[PDB]
Amino acid sequence: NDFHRDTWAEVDLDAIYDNVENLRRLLPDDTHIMAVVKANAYGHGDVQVARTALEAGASRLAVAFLDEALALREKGIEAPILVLGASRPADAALAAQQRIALTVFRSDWLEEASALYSGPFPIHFHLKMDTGMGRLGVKDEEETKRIVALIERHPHFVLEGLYTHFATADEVNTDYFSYQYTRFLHMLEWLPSRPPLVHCANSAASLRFPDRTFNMVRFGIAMYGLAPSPGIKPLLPYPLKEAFSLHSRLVHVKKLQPGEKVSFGATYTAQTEEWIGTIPIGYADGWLRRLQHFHVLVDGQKAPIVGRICMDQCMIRLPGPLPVGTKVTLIGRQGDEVISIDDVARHLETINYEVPCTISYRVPRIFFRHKRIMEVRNAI
Amino acid sequence: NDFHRDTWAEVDLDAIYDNVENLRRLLPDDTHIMAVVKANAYGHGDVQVARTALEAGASRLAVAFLDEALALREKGIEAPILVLGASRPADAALAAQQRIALTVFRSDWLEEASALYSGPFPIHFHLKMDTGMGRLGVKDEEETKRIVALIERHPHFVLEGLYTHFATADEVNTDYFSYQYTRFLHMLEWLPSRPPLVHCANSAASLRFPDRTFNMVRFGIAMYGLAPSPGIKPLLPYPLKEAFSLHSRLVHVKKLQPGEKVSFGATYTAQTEEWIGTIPIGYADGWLRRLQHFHVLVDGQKAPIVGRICMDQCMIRLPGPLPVGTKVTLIGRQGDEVISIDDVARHLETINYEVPCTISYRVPRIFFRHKRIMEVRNAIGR
Ligand SMILES: Cc1ncc(COP(=O)(O)O)c(CNc2conc2O)c1O
Ligand SMILES: Cc1ncc(COP(=O)(O)O)c(CNc2conc2O)c1O
Repeated sequence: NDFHRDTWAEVDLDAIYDNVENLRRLLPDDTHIMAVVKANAYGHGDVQVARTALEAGASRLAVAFLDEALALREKGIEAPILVLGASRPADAALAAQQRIALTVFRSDWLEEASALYSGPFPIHFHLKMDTGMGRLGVKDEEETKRIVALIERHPHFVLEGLYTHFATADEVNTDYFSYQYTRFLHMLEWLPSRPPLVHCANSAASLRFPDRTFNMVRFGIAMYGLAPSPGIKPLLPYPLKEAFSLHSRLVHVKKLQPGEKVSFGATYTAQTEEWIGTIPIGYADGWLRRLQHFHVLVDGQKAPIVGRICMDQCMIRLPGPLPVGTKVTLIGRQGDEVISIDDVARHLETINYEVPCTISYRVPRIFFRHKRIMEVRNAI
Repeated sequence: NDFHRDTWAEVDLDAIYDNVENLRRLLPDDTHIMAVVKANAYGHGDVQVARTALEAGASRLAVAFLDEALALREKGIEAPILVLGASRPADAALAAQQRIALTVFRSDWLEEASALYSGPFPIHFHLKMDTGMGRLGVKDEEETKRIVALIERHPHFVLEGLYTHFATADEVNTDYFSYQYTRFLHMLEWLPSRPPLVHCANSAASLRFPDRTFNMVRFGIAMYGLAPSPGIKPLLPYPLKEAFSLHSRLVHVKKLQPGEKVSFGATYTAQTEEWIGTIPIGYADGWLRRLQHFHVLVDGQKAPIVGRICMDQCMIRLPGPLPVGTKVTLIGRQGDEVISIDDVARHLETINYEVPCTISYRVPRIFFRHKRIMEVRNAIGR
């Protein structure tokens, strides 16, 4: 995959491999690892992250919705996949034909599905229980039993597992968390039989209490080397390795005279003669306008962004007359300077999770494995 | 093309067509229209909008960088395409064989290109002049004349046009706009001869001053039916037709008891008995966390978002019990209620341009033409 604009993201698969390996070491032998690769693996590349996680010790994969599971299958991934979110009862046959497990939490879903499907492939279901997140999941014992009854009755429906999700596993105070964990145990008792796969921990929960992860953990944010939250960082059992970095190059360089304005709205005025560099990245690439007033790295030095950020372009104040082609790092390291995704999330007034997901389809991803470029992916 | 999540965007190509067709009649008959379709047509679908615009009167297309132009050609587009942004002189040949025009703003670029290219396909260039935007473009007479001469010299280089871009055309006050217009006229005199295509007008400039557009306009934002700025809405010569809308469906419905928490951080807590719906759209789809105090349309009414927006979903307070599958409109109209891209932009404290561009690859685009679904585009579909 080649691309023709000097803007790209770099995904170090070694960082992903290591984050997964360290979790494997930490976790009891009986706890499996399910790599969470939804949203194109949090913007890092679904297949690339998936195959690497499987190498490091993960045996299963998780995605947000059916299409994401189908995209993995089409790309050659044959490992087990679980859709964490909702799906259509009408798509049960497709999921089954494609060996994709589905999350379920309503009895009417199963009834609708039973009327529309009768074989020949079995469908593996993971019952979602709401223990406090208030997102998806069954909440009454009567419903739980009805759902189980419908699955056991259908000759092609299988209850592979059951789970819940924690809403505050990344907060120092563990009051609500403990509440959710306790409620989960009580609800499990509603099941006539304990499914082979019981899981509940995400990155925060698994890393903090690896001994209360039952038989499978759903490793997400930490696999990409990003902390679940600022407050949990000083609690992480091992150093996370950031895998995502973002770069570009100066495509234009010019010296402005005092009084000259830059970008839309002419919001910036050069107070003194200075050199301005233009880079080929804008908000259509996920470098949102809110990043105005932020600093990028060039020649190992911080260079503030000047004026408003454009759809495809960006202007910065250079320390001096630098040549076109000079490497600009928006996320990553240059010399003794470093910009993390947390720094970017901070300025964007959001959390690390959102940043890589927002770097759009337009930005090619270059993959590094064993310190060598292994593959390049340009969505267009 | 199919998709398997109840979340999608609809692009009304009839609206696209009408916005461009109206511009066709507003402008002088000899003025060409270049449809700007960079960023996958501002998130509406590059080839679908490009093809539609050409039917409506547009004769040329514009993109941000080379990859977007090659994409259009791969998709069957044959009309002229100009790359507005920078490019690698090493890629000159490829662009030439693909009949893609390139923007140029410095002589050393031509030096490098000339050293690596010697035919057979001609490369058409559009010289960029910076008239106050401070992005790209030459700024002195010397450099200008040098670019022209280097183009003249090379047997396969051709100066097709010259242009500039306005930084404040969508502002009521026209002081800076006037300065830029006047500077552009001054800079045009630096050229030994006028290239066939002189241009400067974007949506705002073209719509407000159609008789000040030279021989070609670059129609962007208004083609999608979006006002260049809320400020000039009353100055619009003709009503724009909003092309983009975003929808979803409830995938779960439940009645919470007072005291129960919702979403990450246990941020929200129900005070009394209420109904909560869950929809399959989150920030990985472009529905940013920043929208947590915003709302959506359901059952023909405004339904506030509750708690924090997750990566793939969010919760909303329902007016009461509703069936799973009930349609939810994030951007569009339901009965006598409506949420526009401008509404989303205002809440997010950003401009309308950014909103559709942010609705990610993950969201399928359903295309309508002549009031019927024409095609579906699912970026991750089989
Ligand atoms: C059901 C489920 N399990 C595990 C994970 C992994 O969580 P982690 O990246 O903190 O390790 C997620 C993603 N959780 C989400 C984070 O933001 N929105 C989400 O849905 C999830 O939805
Ligand atoms: C050179 C050029 N011409 C024409 C247009 C169309 O502008 P319009 O959508 O206001 O009609 C743009 C896009 N203008 C941009 C808007 O944000 N960043 C941009 O580069 C552009 O960059």
